[PDB]
Amino acid sequence: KTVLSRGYIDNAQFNPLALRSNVLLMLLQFTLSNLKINKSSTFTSDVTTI
Amino acid sequence: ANNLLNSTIPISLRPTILCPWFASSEDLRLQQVMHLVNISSNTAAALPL
Amino acid sequence: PPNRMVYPWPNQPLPRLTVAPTYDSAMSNWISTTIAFFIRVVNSVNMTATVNDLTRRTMTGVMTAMRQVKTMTPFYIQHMCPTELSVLASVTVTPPFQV
Amino acid sequence: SAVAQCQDAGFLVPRPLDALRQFDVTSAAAAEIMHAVNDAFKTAFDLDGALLDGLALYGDPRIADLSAAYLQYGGNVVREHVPPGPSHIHRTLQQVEST
Amino acid sequence: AGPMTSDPHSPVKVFMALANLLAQPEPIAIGVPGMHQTTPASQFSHPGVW
Amino acid sequence: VEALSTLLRSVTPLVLDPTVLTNAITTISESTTQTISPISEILRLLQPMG
Amino acid sequence: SVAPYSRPISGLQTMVQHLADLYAAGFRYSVSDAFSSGNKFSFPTSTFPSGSTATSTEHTANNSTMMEYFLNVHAPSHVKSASLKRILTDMTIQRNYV
Amino acid sequence: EYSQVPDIKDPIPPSAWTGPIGNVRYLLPSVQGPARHLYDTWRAAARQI
Amino acid sequence: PFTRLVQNDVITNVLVARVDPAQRGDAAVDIRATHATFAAALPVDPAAIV
Amino acid sequence: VAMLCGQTETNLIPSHHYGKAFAPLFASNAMFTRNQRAVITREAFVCAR
Repeated sequence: KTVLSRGYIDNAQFNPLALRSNVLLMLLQFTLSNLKINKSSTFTSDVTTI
Repeated sequence: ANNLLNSTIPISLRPTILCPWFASSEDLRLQQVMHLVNISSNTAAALPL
Repeated sequence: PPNRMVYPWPNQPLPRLTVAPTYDSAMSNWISTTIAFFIRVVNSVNMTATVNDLTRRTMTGVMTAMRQVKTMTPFYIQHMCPTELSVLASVTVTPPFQV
Repeated sequence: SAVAQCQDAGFLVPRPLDALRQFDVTSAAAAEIMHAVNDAFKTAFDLDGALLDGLALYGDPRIADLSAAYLQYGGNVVREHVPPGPSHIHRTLQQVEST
Repeated sequence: AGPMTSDPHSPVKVFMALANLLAQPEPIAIGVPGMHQTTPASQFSHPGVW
Repeated sequence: VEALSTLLRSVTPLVLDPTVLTNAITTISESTTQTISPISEILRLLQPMG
Repeated sequence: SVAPYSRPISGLQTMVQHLADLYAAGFRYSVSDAFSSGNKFSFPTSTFPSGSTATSTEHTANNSTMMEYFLNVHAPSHVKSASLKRILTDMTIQRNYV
Repeated sequence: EYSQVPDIKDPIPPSAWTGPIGNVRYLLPSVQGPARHLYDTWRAAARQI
Repeated sequence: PFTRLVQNDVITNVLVARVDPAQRGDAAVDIRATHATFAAALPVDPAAIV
Repeated sequence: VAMLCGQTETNLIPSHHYGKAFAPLFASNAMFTRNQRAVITREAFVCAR
């Protein structure tokens, strides 16, 4: 319900006619939320039987 | 600085540096144009500059 | 003729509301050409008695701004208004009177 | 890219999601989309000043494009274009959409 | 002070400034109709009026 | 004419809003004692008629 | 609302910040009339001080501004007499009003 | 004398202002009328100052 | 560019466009009708310059 | 002004909007009464002539 939905459809519904835009915007947020750097961390040997 | 304040760097290992501080002219050209779009084209824009 | 109505502008069926019909309408053409004409008017040499360079650019900026802004009115006239007139004429107590 | 994909064959962008329905293509929808993207970037990177604003000044992002020029009294024009450079996120987004 | 400004019309404005004072003894021709040698020099702000 | 006009206004989907137009124009003009006669008509145009 | 922040402002603007605060709060006067008997008190008001010529500048500026707008904009858009419009136009404060 | 307050026949609506700048609010461009004229005049003078 | 006394080269306008005129079909129109214009001027004093 | 400011709604479906707006218009009977009055006008005219 990112766009074209607020004052137009009920809370329980979704707008089937504006699906492509809303899907696209959702994926955009997905993309932005992952713009990070995979920093390293402490490695250790495993002294257990496993 | 028109070659004033000449300076240089030491010569030694610098392992893991990262200085993301630069961009192409097209980026600068684009930003400059964008900057010109977000102003009132009357004197109000020019005066601060 | 019976069951017919005349209209000052050209009219066409209602298309998809995409970009091309937004700006190709006859009314939009009338606006674009007109403002284009007055622009070369205000920039004519004769206006110098009142219009300095700063004013000349200022007036020019106003006109081009008026020309550039989007408006759906021309589209409504050319593709939607005739539909509304047609249906309304069928229910108003006084039928249309036209020449 | 986002505004184009919601349109039908706008500009020259790839359209992986074209199977999905999108009925409304009005300029109002485009403006809302552009605002959404503009807010998203401002939030993600914590920007402060105006960014990507003013493009909706005339209220139709569907044909937004940048260009600058100057004119001489002799009738000569320059008409410098300012196309964007290559981008990484845009290419990344295509892979996400395809996936 | 003429050259110090960026106005393209400044030279003509400078030239007409003197021409106004000499309209009596030394007349010259002004191209566009409706403009005279005694017109305020600051009005010459159009390439077509040189 | 009045009745027909009222019906049209009551039935059309068109919306008249002089907001974007005002914003665009105001980026150029300014209501000051200088540069007022050149723009007086524009101010009359943008004046809220109700 | 989406990108609030804080930025520096020049001293002039700081003066305005306080000046607006004072004006919004309204002037707080204290009366101590001697002719009456034991009745001093204080009460605020929005009335501008206007105690000497230092106030004439502000009022004269606003006076001129409103008059100019009335002549050039409001009156032509609102008056009825065509003759009045004809004469009301071609009129400006710098040569018609003091 | 000071018990009088002016009576405004068309007050500026609250929606005609921007967000606050700590104490003050700027006037929205879309607003016209005499207030707009007054705002521009003082603003222009402030710029010159 | 700084032009100098060349009448045909006097730069009358500096322009910028927010939209592609080709989409609007304005491809053949006067440039001034399609691009916004800058308009700003500063009245300097000769005496200080001298 | 009306020519230049032509905003439209966001979720505009012409079929839905028109049908919704036109439906009340056909609840009237004025269309028929008009016909009846015209008929009476004819008979009155002919007899009067």
